[PDB]
Amino acid sequence: AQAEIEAERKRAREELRKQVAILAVAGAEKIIERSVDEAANSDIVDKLVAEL
Amino acid sequence: AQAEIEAERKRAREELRKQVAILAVAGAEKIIERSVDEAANSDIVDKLVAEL
Amino acid sequence: MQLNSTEISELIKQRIAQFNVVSEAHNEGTIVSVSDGVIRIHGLADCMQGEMISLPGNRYAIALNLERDSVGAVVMGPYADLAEGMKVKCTGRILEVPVGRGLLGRVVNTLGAPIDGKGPLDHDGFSAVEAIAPGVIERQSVDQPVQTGYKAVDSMIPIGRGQRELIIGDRQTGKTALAIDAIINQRDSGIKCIYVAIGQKASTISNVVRKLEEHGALANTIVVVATASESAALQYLAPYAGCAMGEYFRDRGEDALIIYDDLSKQAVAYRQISLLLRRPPGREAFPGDVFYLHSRLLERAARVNAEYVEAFTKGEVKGKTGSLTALPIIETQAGDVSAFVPTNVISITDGQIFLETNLFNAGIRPAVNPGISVSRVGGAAQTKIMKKLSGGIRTALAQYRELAAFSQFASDLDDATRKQLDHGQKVTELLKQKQYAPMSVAQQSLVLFAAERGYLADVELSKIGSFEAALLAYVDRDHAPLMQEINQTGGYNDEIEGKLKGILDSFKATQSW
Amino acid sequence: QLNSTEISELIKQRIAQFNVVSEAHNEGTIVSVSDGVIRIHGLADCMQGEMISLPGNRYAIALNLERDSVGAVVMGPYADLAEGM
Amino acid sequence: EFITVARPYAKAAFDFAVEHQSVERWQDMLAFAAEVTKNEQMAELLSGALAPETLAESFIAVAGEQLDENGQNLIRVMAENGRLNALPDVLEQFIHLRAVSEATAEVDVISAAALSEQQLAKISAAMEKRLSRKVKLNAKIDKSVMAGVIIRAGDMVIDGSVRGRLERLADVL
Amino acid sequence: TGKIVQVIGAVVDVEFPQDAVPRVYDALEVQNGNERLVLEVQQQLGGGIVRTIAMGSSDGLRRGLDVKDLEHPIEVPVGKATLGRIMNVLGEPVDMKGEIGEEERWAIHRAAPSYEELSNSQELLETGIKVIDLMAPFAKGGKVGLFGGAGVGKTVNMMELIRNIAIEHSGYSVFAGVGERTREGNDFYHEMTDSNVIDKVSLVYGQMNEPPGNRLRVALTGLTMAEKFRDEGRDVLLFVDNIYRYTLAGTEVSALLGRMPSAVGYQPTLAEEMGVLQERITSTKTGSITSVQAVYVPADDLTDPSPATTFAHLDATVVLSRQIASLGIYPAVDPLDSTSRQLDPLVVGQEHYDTARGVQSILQRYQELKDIIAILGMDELSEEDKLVVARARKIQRFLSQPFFVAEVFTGSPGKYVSLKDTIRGFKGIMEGEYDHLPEQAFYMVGSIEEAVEKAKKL
Amino acid sequence: MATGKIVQVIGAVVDVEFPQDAVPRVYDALEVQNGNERLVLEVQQQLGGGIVRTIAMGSSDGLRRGLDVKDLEHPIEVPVGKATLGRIMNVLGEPVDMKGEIGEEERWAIHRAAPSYEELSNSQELLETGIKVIDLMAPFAKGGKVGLFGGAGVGKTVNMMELIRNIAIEHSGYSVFAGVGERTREGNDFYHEMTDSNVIDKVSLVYGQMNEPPGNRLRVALTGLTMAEKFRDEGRDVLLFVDNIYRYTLAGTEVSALLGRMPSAVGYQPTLAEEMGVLQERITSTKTGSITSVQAVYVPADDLTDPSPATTFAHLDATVVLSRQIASLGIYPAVDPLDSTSRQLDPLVVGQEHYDTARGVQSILQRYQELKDIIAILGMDELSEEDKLVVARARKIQRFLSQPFFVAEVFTGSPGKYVSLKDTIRGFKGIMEGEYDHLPEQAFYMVGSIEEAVEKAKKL
Ligand SMILES: Nc1ncnc2c1ncn2[C@@H]1O[C@H](COP(=O)(O)OP(=O)(O)OP(=O)(O)O)[C@@H](O)[C@H]1O
Ligand SMILES: Nc1ncnc2c1ncn2[C@@H]1O[C@H](COP(=O)(O)OP(=O)(O)O)[C@@H](O)[C@H]1O
Ligand SMILES: Nc1ncnc2c1ncn2[C@@H]1O[C@H](COP(=O)(O)OP(=O)(O)O)[C@@H](O)[C@H]1O
Ligand SMILES: [Mg+2]
Ligand SMILES: [Mg+2]
Repeated sequence: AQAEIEAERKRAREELRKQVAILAVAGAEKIIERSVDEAANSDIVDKLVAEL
Repeated sequence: AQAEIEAERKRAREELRKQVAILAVAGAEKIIERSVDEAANSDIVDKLVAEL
Repeated sequence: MQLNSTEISELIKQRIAQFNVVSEAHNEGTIVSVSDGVIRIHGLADCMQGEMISLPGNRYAIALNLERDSVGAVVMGPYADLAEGMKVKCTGRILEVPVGRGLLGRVVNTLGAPIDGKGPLDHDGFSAVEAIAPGVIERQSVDQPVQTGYKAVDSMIPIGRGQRELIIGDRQTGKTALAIDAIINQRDSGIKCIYVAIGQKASTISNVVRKLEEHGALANTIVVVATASESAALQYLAPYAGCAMGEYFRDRGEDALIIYDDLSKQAVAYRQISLLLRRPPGREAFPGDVFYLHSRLLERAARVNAEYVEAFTKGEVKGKTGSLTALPIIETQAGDVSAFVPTNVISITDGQIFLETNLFNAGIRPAVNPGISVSRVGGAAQTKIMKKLSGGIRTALAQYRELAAFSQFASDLDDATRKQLDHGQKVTELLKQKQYAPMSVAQQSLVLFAAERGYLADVELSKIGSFEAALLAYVDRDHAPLMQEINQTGGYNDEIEGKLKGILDSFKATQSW
Repeated sequence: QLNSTEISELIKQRIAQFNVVSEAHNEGTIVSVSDGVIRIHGLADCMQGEMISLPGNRYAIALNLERDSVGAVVMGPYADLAEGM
Repeated sequence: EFITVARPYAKAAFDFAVEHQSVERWQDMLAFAAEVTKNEQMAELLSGALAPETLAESFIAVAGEQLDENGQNLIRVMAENGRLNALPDVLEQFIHLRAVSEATAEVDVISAAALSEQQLAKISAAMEKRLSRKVKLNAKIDKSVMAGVIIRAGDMVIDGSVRGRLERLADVL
Repeated sequence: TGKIVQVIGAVVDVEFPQDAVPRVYDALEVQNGNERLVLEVQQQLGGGIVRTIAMGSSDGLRRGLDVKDLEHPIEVPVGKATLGRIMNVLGEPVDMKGEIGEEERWAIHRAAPSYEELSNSQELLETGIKVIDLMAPFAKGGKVGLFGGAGVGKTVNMMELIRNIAIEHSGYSVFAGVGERTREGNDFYHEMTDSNVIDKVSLVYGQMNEPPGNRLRVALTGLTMAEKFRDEGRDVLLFVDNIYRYTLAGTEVSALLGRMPSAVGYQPTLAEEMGVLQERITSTKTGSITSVQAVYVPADDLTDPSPATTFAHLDATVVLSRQIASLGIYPAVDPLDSTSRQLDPLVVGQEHYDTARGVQSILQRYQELKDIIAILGMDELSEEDKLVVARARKIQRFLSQPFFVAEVFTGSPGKYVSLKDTIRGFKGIMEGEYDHLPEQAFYMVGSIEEAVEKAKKL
Repeated sequence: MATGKIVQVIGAVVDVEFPQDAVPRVYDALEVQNGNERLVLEVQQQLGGGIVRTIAMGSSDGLRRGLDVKDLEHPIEVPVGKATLGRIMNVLGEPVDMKGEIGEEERWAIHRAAPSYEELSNSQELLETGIKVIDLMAPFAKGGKVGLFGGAGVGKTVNMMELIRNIAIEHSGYSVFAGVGERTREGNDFYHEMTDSNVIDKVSLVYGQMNEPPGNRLRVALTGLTMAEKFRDEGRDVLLFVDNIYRYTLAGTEVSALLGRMPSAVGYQPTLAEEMGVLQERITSTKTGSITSVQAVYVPADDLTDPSPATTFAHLDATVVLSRQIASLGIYPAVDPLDSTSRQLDPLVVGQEHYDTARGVQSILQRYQELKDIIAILGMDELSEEDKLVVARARKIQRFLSQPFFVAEVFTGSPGKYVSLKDTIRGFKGIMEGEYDHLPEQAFYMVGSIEEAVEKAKKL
């Protein structure tokens, strides 16, 4: 089970890298109600992607 | 042994949630500081003084 | 499988939704002093005594003094990184703890934060840590039994739902063993359990949790832990957190069992917090209110009548009576049951189980010393069968054990005292029991039957243990219906007495042992 | 740092005139009452061991003659007394 | 620290200043006394064990700015009690009792950038309703906060900054 | 009209205008949120400040709250209307029945009756307990006190005295629970209600859960009802559940009231706080109070300042010891320390007195031999010291007795032994007319005939 | 740039006043120029007004008021790792031998939190020391604390050297020796007795002795413990010796009195149990490695109820008692089997065979202890022959607990032996159950395993 879980962890992480960038935007647009564009952040979201 | 396996799964899921959770706020802060401006700042101060 | 990243993401997604950004006003102060875990705050003109003050980081302090121009508070955590000048925010909350049945199976800090790795709690709101127990008119006399696994205490020292029973003895005498065996035995009897560890070594707590999980009980327990390296304000406030988590069940018409691992170390941590505040000490340097400390804690382990449960729960629960049973543990230096803190607690609980080191070194385990140990609620808490078979057995042993003092040299009346000795001695050899091996009231009852009806006067002191093992295997094979009946009821009658005598004559006749 | 019966209106009296006239060294006013001990302000001519006379027919024994205070013990029920007498 | 031993003296000085409608003169007199307490040489004399009625007279000598009756009497009382070092706090609590008496307050407004002077007008109009007091404002700038504003009025604060929103979101998770 | 300015634990400081400062022991009031908190002032500090003790939970009090000055002390319902009902320290009803229909209310702080009004009585009171009314007989209208460590029998003995004196007594009775278990208060309330004597007993309860102010003033609240019944011309029973808690609650608060500690951390006013209470629990020419008080002694130390100062205020003092209970000898009374003002040849007759002193002499002679027996064994005693020892052990056994309120523990039925029937048994044991019986023939029996009858079964 | 100024000096306590916003945090280090040498102060408290109260890690003579004080932003930090083996250091991690600098690359702060609840090892191993008496009668838990209650003249330090040797050779662990408040004379000759036995390159020494100001004697144990933590992080199994834990308590009592805090139970500091726990809770077996500890304990007034022994025994697992007697009889190591105890002796942890073997030899010896009482008063031939067998087996058991150390060769000549646990269980089962009755008792003395006892009987 331990080796199974260590594989599952990568399987999950490599998908959650798609969700980090969505949550990072939704959280800001909740904090700053002037809803924001993706374009100006397209590079920042990429380092958020990478570092996970 | 079969309950130790489940405890390991819960613990791994929690650590993954923790990582995504803190990356979310770090990303939101960077997006915010890269996208805040006077037009929105004035609107935030207007909002809060309208209910101050 | 269950690493469903989709769920992990929607989880946070909901929080981003159910989050309110609107401004909110709060009251602020400044840290003016820091020393040995005590804080002095200037400002907070709106703080209230007993409040939680929120510090930088995710940390809290408890307001103890509202002086004329400053607030005195103790830090609930590592205090070293605080510094004069930091701002603190007054939360409008009196000291609170998460409560609910969703805590079952979690290992938790005294503030309710989960210290195991398994993520945040599911909990039914918060409860106040300092409360006043139900009044005199709300109680009900303790009636129902609480079964440990042990012949010695289930026969001599019965415990009832709603009782408080001090476990006291010297160090390394089996106190923790005798407590977590009681916790383990509730695995199936519908009593939720709570284990509070104050000032214990962290390795000991990890081993206790591992043994609780080994025997399946961990899914039914809450573990509240404040280790030896924790602040003195977390050790001192832990048992109140545990009691706050048990009162949740008590008040909803359910049953709980709570164990305070050391209330000597809680007293020592309170003595520390008190002397650091310059408060004059009394006997043995303990504060004046070291009695009130344990009194207002243990007085919450109660049983409450159905009207209190109805009124508390706004009429949702009818006709049930809740209870909270406490087993505080106290450590006595050199067998001295007459020191300021052991006596303060003997004066609060409804009895005590006294574990004697002389008996424990002589292989007699559990080392229940009769004569010093008693249950103040008495037999009212036992099952009908156990009440019948036991009789005054404990005073019989309490006599035999002093008779062994004078008979040590010589004896007159030297047959009746001879048979008295032989009987008491075989019974003591019969009461000793191995750790982690609980036995149901059916097994204890038929063993006490064998002991009382003279059915063991044949076999040697050397044979007792295998005799009992074979008897409990014989009746496991044959008479499982009668066991299923005595375990289901108080189960005493002349019919059952006959069935037991028949089992006994037959086993002794044809069985191996 | 703690006060010694320096209190608002007594201080204000001195603000008005520091060298208060020697109006009466014969009398004073109770400023404290607790556990059968009273602190008296004034009584510049009190002597140690002297009997001090209170309202009613009651007495006190001046035992502490300090810098701006007399500590005296009431010889009877004290709870009736009150500041300002 | 003399926060506690200053309260009686500030209260007495204020209750006296009111009876004589001289609050402003008393405030300036206290402000001068609390300054002479800070001089390098006088702070040396205040620590050494001189007799009170000698220390008080040497202190009086250094001030012709005190109305000879009522300010010097205050100095003499505080000297008799050994509390001349408390004057810097007597001044603060005198100002506080005054601000209370005249129903006045002073609000700090902290922001990532200076405000548009219409926001300030509405802020003052709002606070003069949150508080009965006529409110001054002291706008201050701090680029740690990055949007919104902090309003601090006494020990009350309204944490309107986005910095606060971020730190308060982080701890929900 | 006043403001709170400090809150230290249980004591609160309040500031009032200079002309309105409350008097000592007047009661104030504060709205502690959705609650009403009563404060009783203890000291008039200077400058309009006043220092008070909270009669309730102090948690949740802010500074600057507004407190209202009630201009009268704490006042409790009293008289016939308070009979069969449970009350707070504040005189509020704590059972779920309606209001107390009292006609009159009394302040709980009162002066003791004059020396002129006291009365003295030689009239002996009989109890079913061998050891008590042999070694320490007590009289109608006098004080009794049970001294003991933790868990030696001073509550069971008081319930037996209640059973043996209070049911067979016509006048009213009062029971004050001062800092003891609420379980026992509920048990006692239901025993009384189920035996239909509850309509003759008034109950005040300030148990150990409550904050210090309640435990501090509940004993005075009970004395006030006992005093009302006394002054009506009746004669009363007053049972106090543990009077030690009344001084312990004072020790807990003393340092916060700003008073220097005394010998073992006790308040400096210990003896006065204790005397001012116990001087008003007395019988008088207009009516009499008979009282039994349990007195906890901490750490079994009979020389601790609190028991030491309590001893002087009692007529009969019964001293319970752990070293006797551990032998299973109940009631665990120590007959070489129990004593009574009533044990005189003039009061109890020459035979009772002479038997009591003979018992004491034998038991003390036995104490003197316990060290030589410990070192050199019993065979080194002279032929008659062995006789002294055997009779001493027989007497030790015979002072044991079964109680009706201990059936729950031992199953054996209770016994009631009349005085005439016990001085005869002890005269017998001492004179030598029962040497044949074994020691265990005397353990846990009633009259002596039960011992000679028990010997037949060994 | 320095910012503080000394404002008070009273004995070892120094107060310094900083700018109102730059106040040091607790346990932060400061330094001042005490004339021609610098001095390090450790913050203990923050008083109001920017003042901070400290304790001097050195002699405070010559300190003026108004000296400038420099605020180092971090606690006392010491050098750690392989670089510190065979060196001697004081509290501040400065080389105190003359061999020059310490070539470490990493420095750690001595104040740290104990391992969290989920870092602790979810197992319970045993530490095979290779000594017969210890591994039979008082086994060590890996990551446990061991008391060592011997007096003087019995070989405590040669036992320590033997453990240091075995855990380095037969395992791959290093050792750390922390000298808390004991004689300098003993430290010099421990250094030499180790250097001339070639173990000095396997132990890291740190010393704060009786001549040191209180702060040094207080924090030296934490210095040693943090070096042992650095070794643990490498995955090794480490052994930490404390020269006297009682003096670690007494240094804290002195410091507490200096800070003016109210005294407690028998005069001790109010924070006795927490000061003890925050040390004893850092030496545990972790998922990566483990620190075992052997601590010499002195019991005041021979009272095991005194607060200091009572607090220490709450943490000890094993307990070995050395006895002058067992040494007089010529048996080394001079461990007493009847008072030595370990709470690892349970069937549920150590096994049933080892448990009942230890209990066997215990009962045999504690009967022999009184058969030899009879023999003294009534002579040998008074005994039943059921007893003349017990005496002859007890004498052989008593001999077989001796052992030759690799460190004792300089005395005994005989080569040192490392005896596995299995061998000891075999040997004592044998001797107890009457096997080997046919060979004389001196065939067991100082032999090693039993397979060597048979040979020594062959060539006898
Ligand atoms: N019924 C029993 N039979 C055999 N051994 C027992 C029994 N109960 C306890 N023990 C043993 O007693 C030892 C100590 O027990 P335990 O740790 O529960 O006591 P304790 O009082 O909690 O000790 P401490 O005070 O150090 O926590 C354990 O090693 C255990 O093996
Ligand atoms: N007469 C008695 N017979 C038998 N047991 C008794 C008797 N009196 C006291 N005991 C025992 O002593 C225990 C202590 O109870 P209690 O009298 O309530 O102590 P305390 O005086 O502290 O309340 C009782 O629960 C019972 O076990
Ligand atoms: N294992 C051993 N083999 C031989 N001799 C030993 C052994 N252990 C101790 N001794 C003897 O006992 C002495 C003890 O001296 P030392 O180690 O300095 O003891 P302590 O540290 O208690 O003063 C040794 O020098 C040696 O003479
Ligand atoms: Mg334990
Ligand atoms: Mg009692």
